[PDB]
Amino acid sequence: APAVDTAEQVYISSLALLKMLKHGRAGVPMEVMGLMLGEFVDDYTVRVIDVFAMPQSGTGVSVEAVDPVFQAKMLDMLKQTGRPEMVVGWYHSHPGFGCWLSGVDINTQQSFEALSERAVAVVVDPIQSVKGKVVIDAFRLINANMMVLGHEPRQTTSNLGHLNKPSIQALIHGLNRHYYSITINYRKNELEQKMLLNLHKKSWMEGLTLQDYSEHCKHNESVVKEMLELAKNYNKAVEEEDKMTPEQDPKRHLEEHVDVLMTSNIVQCLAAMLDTVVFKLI
Amino acid sequence: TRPANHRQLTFEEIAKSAKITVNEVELLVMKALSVGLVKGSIDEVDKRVHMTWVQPRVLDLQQIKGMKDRLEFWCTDVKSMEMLVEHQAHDILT
Amino acid sequence: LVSNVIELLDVGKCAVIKTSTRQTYFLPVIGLVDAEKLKPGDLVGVNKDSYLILETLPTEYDSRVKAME
Amino acid sequence: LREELQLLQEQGSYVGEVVRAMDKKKVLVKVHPEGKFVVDVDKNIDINDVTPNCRVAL
Amino acid sequence: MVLESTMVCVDNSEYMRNGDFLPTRLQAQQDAVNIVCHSKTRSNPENNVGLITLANDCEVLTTLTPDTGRILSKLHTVQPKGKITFCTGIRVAHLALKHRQGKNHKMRIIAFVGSPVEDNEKDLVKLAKRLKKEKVNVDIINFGEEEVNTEKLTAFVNTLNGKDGTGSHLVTVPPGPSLADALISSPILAG
Amino acid sequence: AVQKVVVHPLVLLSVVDHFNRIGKVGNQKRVVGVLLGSWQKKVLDVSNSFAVPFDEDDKDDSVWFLDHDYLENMYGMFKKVNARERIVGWYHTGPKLHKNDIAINELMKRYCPNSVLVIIDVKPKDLGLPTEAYISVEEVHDDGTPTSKTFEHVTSEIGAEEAEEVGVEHLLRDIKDTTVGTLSQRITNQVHGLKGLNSKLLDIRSYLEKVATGKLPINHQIIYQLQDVFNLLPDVSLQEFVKAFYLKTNDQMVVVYLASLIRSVVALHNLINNKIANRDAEKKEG
Amino acid sequence: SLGLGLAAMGTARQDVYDLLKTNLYQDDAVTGEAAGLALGLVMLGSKNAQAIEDMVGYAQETQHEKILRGLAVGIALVMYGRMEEADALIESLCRDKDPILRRSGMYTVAMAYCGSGNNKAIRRLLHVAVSDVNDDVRRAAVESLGFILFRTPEQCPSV
Amino acid sequence: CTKIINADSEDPKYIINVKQFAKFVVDLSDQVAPTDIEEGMRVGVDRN
Amino acid sequence: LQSVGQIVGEVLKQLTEEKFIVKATNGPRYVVGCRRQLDKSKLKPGTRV
Amino acid sequence: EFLHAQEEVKRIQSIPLVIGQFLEAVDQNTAIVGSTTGSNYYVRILSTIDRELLKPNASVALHKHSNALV
Ligand SMILES: [Zn+2]
Repeated sequence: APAVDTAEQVYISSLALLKMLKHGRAGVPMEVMGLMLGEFVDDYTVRVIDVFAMPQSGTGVSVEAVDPVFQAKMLDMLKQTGRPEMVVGWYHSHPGFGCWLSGVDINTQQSFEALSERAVAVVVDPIQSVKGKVVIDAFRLINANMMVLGHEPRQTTSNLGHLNKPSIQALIHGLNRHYYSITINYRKNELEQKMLLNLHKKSWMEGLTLQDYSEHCKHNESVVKEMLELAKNYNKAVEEEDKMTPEQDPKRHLEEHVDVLMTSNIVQCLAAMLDTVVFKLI
Repeated sequence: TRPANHRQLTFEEIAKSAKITVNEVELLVMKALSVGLVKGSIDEVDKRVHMTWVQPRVLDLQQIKGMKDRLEFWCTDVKSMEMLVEHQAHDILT
Repeated sequence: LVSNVIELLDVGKCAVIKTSTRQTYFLPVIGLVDAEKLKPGDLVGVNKDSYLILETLPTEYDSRVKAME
Repeated sequence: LREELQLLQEQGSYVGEVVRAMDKKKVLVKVHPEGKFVVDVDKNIDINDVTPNCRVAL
Repeated sequence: MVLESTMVCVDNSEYMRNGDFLPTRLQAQQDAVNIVCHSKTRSNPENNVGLITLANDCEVLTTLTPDTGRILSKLHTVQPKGKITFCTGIRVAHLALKHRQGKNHKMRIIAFVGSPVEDNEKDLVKLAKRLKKEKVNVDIINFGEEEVNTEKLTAFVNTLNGKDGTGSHLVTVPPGPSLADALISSPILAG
Repeated sequence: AVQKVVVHPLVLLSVVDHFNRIGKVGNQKRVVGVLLGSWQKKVLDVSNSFAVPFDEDDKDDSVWFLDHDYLENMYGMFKKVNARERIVGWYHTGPKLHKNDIAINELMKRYCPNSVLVIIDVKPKDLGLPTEAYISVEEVHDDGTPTSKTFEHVTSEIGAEEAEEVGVEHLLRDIKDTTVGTLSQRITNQVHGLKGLNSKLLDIRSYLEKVATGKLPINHQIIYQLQDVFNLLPDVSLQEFVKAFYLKTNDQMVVVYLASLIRSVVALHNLINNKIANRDAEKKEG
Repeated sequence: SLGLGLAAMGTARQDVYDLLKTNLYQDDAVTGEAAGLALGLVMLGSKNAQAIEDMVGYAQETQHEKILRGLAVGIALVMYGRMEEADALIESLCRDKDPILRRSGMYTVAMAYCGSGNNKAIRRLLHVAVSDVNDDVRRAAVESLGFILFRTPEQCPSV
Repeated sequence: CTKIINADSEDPKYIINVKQFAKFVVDLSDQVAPTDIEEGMRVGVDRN
Repeated sequence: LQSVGQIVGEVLKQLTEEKFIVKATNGPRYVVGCRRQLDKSKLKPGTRV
Repeated sequence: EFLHAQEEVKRIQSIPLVIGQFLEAVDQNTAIVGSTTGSNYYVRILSTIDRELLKPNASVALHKHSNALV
């Protein structure tokens, strides 16, 4: 009997992640859900090419919350657009609950896996995904028969599935007992990276725009006053050092103050001088 | 005519050119500022006028070529200083 | 979820409510009900998740007014 | 810095007063205000050191 | 019978301003597309119908859709304040026919021209060739102006029906009685 | 109308996905869709978009297809998903505007009166051109010129809200970023600014070449804005600006003496401590 | 395929190469690892332009990651012990966008310069190991130092 | 359970008090009939 | 329907230009920020928010 | 990478944070905080915090989702 490998990965597309995050935040504090489009490239790869949201329903996030008519028209009409991808799986946002499946979630996932054996049930936490960490996990299931007979839910052939550790929260809510966490990998090609880099690419202008000279002088005065006080603290600490065998330092704070003054002042001088040269009447 | 090399124009220039008395250069400058064509200022002490004006004109294709050459000069100055800073900072640019 | 409407504030009316989960809540828009009678104390059924007034329900009792039949 | 960052993402542990170590594996502990639970003790902590009315972290 | 996506080319030009049919040539086109789309939809329930304007631009107000009520309502308030252009209209019809939803649907459009087309025979014949390469089978019906079935139109027919090809019938409508029976006797039996 | 148009780093990815999914076989090189978003009589932000089936033919650039009931249906579906975004404008790749842009804008002005073209540049991402957003205006060409439409440029920004910008960061987190500005990164920024200035210079020079020889018509407002900009250049002469030596040397006070001498003293202090520490380590060892 | 490659290791026979290329072109993940490894083994140290071109092209064309790993190790083994002859491929795989191909480049650096102690190869490996953005490529680059420096093991812990 | 909200089979909701937790207006399950529910009695209610 | 309701509380202190100590009614206290377009000069201590 | 890690540590000090009372210190890096939400937690002290100002019943701000003494 074939068993899904522990090296199986869910290649979440970049825009798939973006849409999931935006829709999850929009639904806060309610729970949202949507369908995940892509293709099962092989037994060790699930490529979530795209995702489309689903209308918020009074049921919540269940298998009655998937509108068959809405699902249909969206599927045929996206196929017309140029996205003829089979529905890979579904997603729903647990706002602040962490990533796991509640009993209704496993019920809906069973409904989904009735359609196809390979079908994931990724979830995302829209509020715990603060700047930096993104709290998203992908679980498929554990069939009861495989577990009760004692066989491990997934065969192992590599360390890929053991690189990351399952969390206590998910573990208590049935992880590794009713469903397994599938490692999530983000397909991000160079083009999308370069385009995303424009979000904080400032301009060709601020590289030549001088900071306000009055504000520059006030910042410099404040920093040199702080350097005063830090230097007095340094002198007192060093005077103590002599009456001290090996047994906040004014020195470090002084050092990063020096570094900030360095960068700000040198940049201002150099920028002003380039502005003198290139921005010339001639 | 004078490409800001010597902006300060003595009242003799405006008097002979505009065929006016030096008593009236100030008046016509004030009128031109009031209507909204020029935004300069007058120095009566040294008999000079400072001009920083924002009124353009049609530009006489030969003048298009001349301004093209001026643009070329300033752009090659920009390029030269860009190579200079790049070469001097190649250690830091990485 | 039933909530005791503490008071109505003008902004065009916004209400602060004390839901039965000992929690106060400000509502920029007064749910899906009219907003004229809305006595400051009128018990309403506020939404369990989004906390807006879906409907008004008749007042329960006022201590002695039920202590007196 | 990275290890501190990792350890800062883990949830804080509730404190609780152990009523009594029921068994060499279970401990009756009261945690304010969720109530009284009978927790188990992990690999590191040895049961015999858990004395009644001492503060523990769950 | 056959699955198709109809792309009707309605003219609201100013050369449409003709009294060849009794009330109004434009209204003649309106009730003519009404009756022909009624016949086509009733012939095959799953067929698709659409609308194109040819006046001073190709407005595509209704594209290849099965519902007839909304295209019907688009016929009203058509505001005939333009100038006809047959070539770009048929080009837009062809590209819409390429962008149909169901692949099994055999391409089909209904074209009603009641204005003298101002063009050159060479572009017309090359366009007939281009539509022939894509196996797009049109029907064309001459309304309006007295130059009914002009040599341009006959060339279009005999080239699109290359050696009795697709079946762009040269059905002739008199500059007088463009009657509904005169507009249903030929097409509902054949094309 | 709108003094700024904000494009979230989601519609950008939507356009890239549409362009890829088409250009798998769709060598049209330009694809047109509808972009939604919260609509303000102030700065406009684009929060979402979808792709409509668009066809264009290279013949005369006047025969094209845009399934508008598809537009309405997808907008209804988005309303069901999120009624907050309303149809705002549209997008297409192929940075060179075609002839059907204005006609498509007129087509789409019915669903929203203030429709704005938002072009997305996909392949060319060299220096400073992530997008360009345009809006049609109702003026013939100028005070005394014949009729045209002349899409108007609007300043565009790439801005994200919370829970979308975090997805961008997680998609990022290569050797890139480093939001704090180190001296190295700031000098690199200055170099990039010089490069961008030079590129814009070459662009304007190229247009002036095209006009001077008569290949391109003289456009009067263009020439006027030229004369203004070369009038606006400053003068490093006029020795009152040159008295910026004052502030240059004032800066040299805080950079040259204070922080540099403090750094030198700190480094020496770190040195001597090691020299004692090494000496003490040696003594502990004869 | 694993058995064929390992038995015919380095023989550079053409019939086995063609059969295994057919199996690789059958485009399946489970057999793709074996196909790529077997191409690496059969044409081991051969420097053949045909095999390397076909394998790199397939690695740039396919979608299955297992095939990617197999082709990576295969590209590594095809250029075994070729020393500076492999610099073109090494650069071409270092500049590849796919991290798996960068790992293949690191493995090729290891195999081509196995035991040479080439300072340029060590420099490239260390730069990649401290600079690359993919963890697997860093790991491969830093492990390749073992193959590079095995002939001088006493200098090896120092680095 | 508290006041029947004057149900009349079109307002089957009742305000119910789950001890120190909040109070909720809730509709019946299909397995129970309104004749079996009146004010003031203890009733078992689901979580969902 | 698109609205979500809001907590209420009293501002306790102005830690800095942006960070405010705010105590929710019959609940915990937090340090919170303020909306971008708001009259910070109006947010005195004790102001119900 | 050090600059990036410092940025992450600084960002973990963002808002909103729940107020709590620093009950007692346990280790050099962990402490027991009584959160104003009415519960007591055994949480982790941020390294950058000056230990000397960490006095009993000193009001401390805790991370919203981890209660770490931020
Ligand atoms: Zn769930």
